[PDB]
Amino acid sequence: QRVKLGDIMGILNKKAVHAAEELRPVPGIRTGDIVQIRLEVPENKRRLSVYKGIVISRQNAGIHTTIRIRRIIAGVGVEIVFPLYSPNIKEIKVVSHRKVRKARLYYLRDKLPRLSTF
Amino acid sequence: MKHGRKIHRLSRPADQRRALLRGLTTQLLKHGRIKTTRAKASAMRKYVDKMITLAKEGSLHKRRQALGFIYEKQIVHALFAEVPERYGDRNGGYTRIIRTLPRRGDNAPMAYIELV
Amino acid sequence: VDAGIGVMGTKLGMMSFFEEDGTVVPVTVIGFKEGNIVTQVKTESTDGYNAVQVGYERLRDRKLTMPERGHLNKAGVIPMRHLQEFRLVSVDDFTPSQKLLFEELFKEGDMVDISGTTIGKGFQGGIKRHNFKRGLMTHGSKSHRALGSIGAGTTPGHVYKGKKMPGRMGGTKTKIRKLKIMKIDTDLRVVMIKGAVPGKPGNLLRLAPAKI
Amino acid sequence: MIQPQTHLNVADNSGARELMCIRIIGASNRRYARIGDVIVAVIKEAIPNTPLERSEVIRAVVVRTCKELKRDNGMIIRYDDNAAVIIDQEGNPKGTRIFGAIARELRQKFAKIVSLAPEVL
Amino acid sequence: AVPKKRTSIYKKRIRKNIWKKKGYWAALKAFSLAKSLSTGNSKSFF
RNA sequence: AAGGUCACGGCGAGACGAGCCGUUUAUCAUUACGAUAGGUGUCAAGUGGAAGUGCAGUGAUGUAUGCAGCUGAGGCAUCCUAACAGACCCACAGACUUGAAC
RNA sequence: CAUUGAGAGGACCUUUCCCUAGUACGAGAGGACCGGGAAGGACGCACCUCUGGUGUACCAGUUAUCGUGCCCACGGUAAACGCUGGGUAGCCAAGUGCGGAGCGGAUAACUGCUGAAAGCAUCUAAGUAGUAAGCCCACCCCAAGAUGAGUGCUCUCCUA
RNA sequence: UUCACAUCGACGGGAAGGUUUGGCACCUCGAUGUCGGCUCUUCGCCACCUGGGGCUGUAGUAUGUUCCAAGGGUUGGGCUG
RNA sequence: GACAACUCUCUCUAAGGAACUCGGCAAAAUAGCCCCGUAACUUCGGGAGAAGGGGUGCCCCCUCACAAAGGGGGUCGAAGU
Repeated sequence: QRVKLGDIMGILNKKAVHAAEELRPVPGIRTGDIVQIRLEVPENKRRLSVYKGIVISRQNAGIHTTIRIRRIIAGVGVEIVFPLYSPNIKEIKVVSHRKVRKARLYYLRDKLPRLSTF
Repeated sequence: MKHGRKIHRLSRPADQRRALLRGLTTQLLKHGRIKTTRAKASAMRKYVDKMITLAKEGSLHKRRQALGFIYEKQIVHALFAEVPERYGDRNGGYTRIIRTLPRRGDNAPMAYIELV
Repeated sequence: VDAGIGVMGTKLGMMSFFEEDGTVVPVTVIGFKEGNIVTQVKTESTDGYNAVQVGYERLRDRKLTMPERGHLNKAGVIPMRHLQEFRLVSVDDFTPSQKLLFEELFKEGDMVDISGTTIGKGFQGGIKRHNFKRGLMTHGSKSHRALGSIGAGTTPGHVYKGKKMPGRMGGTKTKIRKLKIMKIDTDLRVVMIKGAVPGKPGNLLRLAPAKI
Repeated sequence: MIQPQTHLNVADNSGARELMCIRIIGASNRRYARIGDVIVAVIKEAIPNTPLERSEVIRAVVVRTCKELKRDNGMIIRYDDNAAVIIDQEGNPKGTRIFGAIARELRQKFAKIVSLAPEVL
Repeated sequence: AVPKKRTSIYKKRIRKNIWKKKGYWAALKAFSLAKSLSTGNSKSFF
C-alpha cells in the first residue's frame, strides 16, 4: 500500500488532469495550431459557442494548461485564454498547423492582420 | 530579498564571475589540488562536477561542450580520455573541500580543493 | 479565546479546483506531517483558564530536549516538534491523553480562520512597509523614496512616537478570517482550502473555526 | 485600464472618431476605468457632418479595452483597441450600428448595446 | 552632522571596552580550533 | 549535570547579532519520524528543434534521425562529497522571618 | 516549552442599485431613513493558482570582430550582459483571497415612565426605559524589564 | 399674506479666539535661512459629508436652521510663482 | 565575505502617453546609402536633409560603366545601415 509523500501537490494535480482527460479527449495542441473550441455557456438556449483561432502560446501548468488564441473579428484582434481541462469545453478540434519556428507568438500580435485571420 | 535565489555569486560582476569560474576550474582539472577562498570553492564544486560528468559520456557533442567551456585545450582531451576510468561508478560527488587556515592579509577564509 | 478547538496543518503550495459548475477557484492545500494529538488540558481551578494543548510533527527523541520529552511522556503520547494550545471557552471535555482528532468537523463549519507565520522581508524601507509615496523622480529632485519629513518645528520638539519609520516587515504570525473550507479528501488527508494563506509552502499553520 | 487622458476609438457610427476620456463616472475610483463603465469623453475629431462636433463633452461607455479581462469560466478576453460607445444615461446608444465584438456580461446592464452588436461573443 | 560636545571618559571607556571585548569573544573560538588541531582525526588543514 | 554557546552543513531567516532546521553507520520492517547543502539519477518547467551523418538543392537554405539538444536555485530518489575534530560556559540543593498539618 | 494578560498599537470607513412599493403621502407632479440583498470605492492584511512585469541562472535569432591551425561548431568583446525575442523559482501588481462583526455595557443631544417639592404641572429632586460612526470591551498583532518582573508540567544535580 | 423670533434680522450693546491687517519693540544681528509646491505628520473646532435630534411658513422628495458628534472622510485637472 | 533599506551609474517595465511640472526640464524616440517628393514665404542666394514615403540581409543570373550600382528570381528571422 504505502503512504503518499510530502510533496503531494504534484500527485494531486496529476489526478485531476487525469480525470479531465478521461472525461474528454484533447489532442495535443502545439504553438502554431489553428483550433476550434465548441464551448458550453450558461443560459443561451444554444450555448455551443465557436472560437476559431491560432494558438498563440501554451502555458502548461497542471489543471490550468491554457491556450491563448488570436483571431481577427470585425476589426479587432480578439485574444482569449481558454483552459483545456475546463469542464466547460464541449470539445476542441485542431484544424491546421501554421508551422512557426518559435514557442510563443507575441509578434503575431501587432504584425499586419492578414497573418492572423485564423 | 534573496529569498529563493540560489546562484552562488562571488564578489565580482557577471562577465568576470563567469571568467573566474572557467579559469579556476581549468586549473583544478590541471593540478588536482587548489587554494581558493571558500566561496570560490563552492562555486567551483558545481561546475567542475558538471565537467566530470560531461566526460563520463565521451561523445563528440559533449566533447565540444567541454571544449567550449574550459580554456586550456589539451586538459580536455587528457580529461575525458582519462576519467571514465577514474570515476567509473563514482556517480556524482567528485570533489572534496578540505579547508585550511585563513589568509594573512585579509583573514579571508581559505580552502583547498581535491578531486576524490 | 476561540470558538472551538482547531488543528494545525502545513501550507502545501496552491492550485485551482475546477468547480463542477465550471467556475475556476484558487485553493491552497493543507497537509499534516503527523497527526494532531491533545497533550494537556488545563482547568479553571488547577490553572488560570481553559485550553487544550495539541501537538504536531512527530520527531525523533534526540531532536528534542529532556523537559519536552518528559512533558510529552507524562501524558503518554508520541514525540512532536510543534506544540500549541487553543484556549477554549471553558467547556473542555477532552482526555489530555492522545485524543487524536480529525476533520470530521471543519466540513460542517464551512468557514475557517487560520494563523500563519508570514514570510519575512528583511529590513524594508518606508516606501514599502507603510505604503508611503515618493518624491518626483525628475525635475531636479534629489530625495526620491526617502522618508521625507518627520515632524514639526520647535514645539513638538521631537518625533511623535509610533512614527512610521522603516524597519523589519514580515516574520510575525497573522490571522486570516472567515476563509471558507472546500472539498476535502480524507484518503490523502489533505485540505483544499480556498484563498491564500500565510507562508511559503512548508510552515506550520494553525487552523481554527471562525470567531464571528 | 482607462486613465483619464486616453484616446478611445468608437465602436459605433454615432459620429465620433476618437475621444478623450475625462474622469469616469460611478465607481469612485477613477484612477482606473475598465469594461462596462462610463466615462466623460470629450470628442477629439469627428466625421464633419454629424451632430457630435469638435470638442463636445459627452458621456460614453467602454466596450473594448487592451488590458486583460477576467471571466467566470476562467477565460480572459483582451482586444487591441480601446473603444467606446456614446451613450445616453437612460439606456440606448445614439449610434445605431455597432462595430467589433463586445463582452456578453455587460448585457445585464447594457441590453440595448449588446443587441446591436455583430459579435456578442 | 557635527557633534556638540566631547564625551566623557566614562562613556568612551564603556565603548572601547565593548570593542576589545568584542575581540574577547573571538579568541576562545580560535582556542577551540587550536585545541582541536592538536593532532587528531579531522578533514581540514592539509 | 538539565540546558546552552561555539564549531560543522545550510534556509522560504537574516544588515551583524537574531531566528529555524540539521550534524552520519545519517534505520531495518508490516501504514507517518533519521536525507542539512552539494553532486548524481529521474520528472515537472522553459526554450524550441541540437551535433554528426544522409537526402534535395549550382548556392543560400531545407529536410530525416528528433517535442531531440542544451537548460534542471522546483519535486522525489541517491549517503558519492561535506556536517570530522573539537572546545567552552553551566554546578553541589537554593541566606533571613513567622503561619499550618502529622 | 506552553502561556494569562496590566499596558500599548492597527482596525471598526462609504456610495449606488433591487425587495419592501410605486407603498404610504399627495389634485397631480412626483415619491419615504423600518428593514433586508447585491455590486462597488478607498483602505488594510496577505498569496502566487491564473493573467502579466523583471528575472544579468537559462534557451534561441542575429550584427562586427578576435581567438580555438583550418571549414563546421564554439568561446571572448561592445560603461552590467552587443542588440533583440521567450521564460521556471524569487520579488512584485494593473492579479488573486479576505476583512471590517450576533457585537454586548455605559453615555451626550433627545424622546420618555412613575412623581412630589408647589393639595395641578414638570423626563428628576428618589428611582427607572429607549438611544449616536462618539467612549469601553469585543476583532487582529506584540506584551511579566508588568523590576507589582505572573502562571505550570516537565527537567537538573545533595559526592565534596 | 395676519404673525417680532420657520427664516432675515435695521438701530445700538456685551464677550471669547488668536490664525489676517496691524500697535509695542521684550529675546534672537560672533547670524532665529523667506513665499509656493513634494513627502510625512499630528492636533483643534464653533460640523462641509457621513451617526443620531428638536423646530420648520416640514404633505412626501428636497430642504432651512440650530443640538450631541472629530471615529473617519475631506477628488482629477486648465490658468497664476 | 554577505548580499537589508537607502544615494548614485545603468537595463527593462503590463494599460494609458505630459495626466507630472515653474516649464515634456531629464528620458525615450528618429538617424546611414540609395529612390520618389518637397510648401508658405524670399533680399529671390535661400527656405530644404523642408515635410513626407519607400527599398536595403544572404544566394543565383545578365545586362547598364560592362571597376560600382540597377533589373529578375530564390531563401531565411519576429526584427535586414
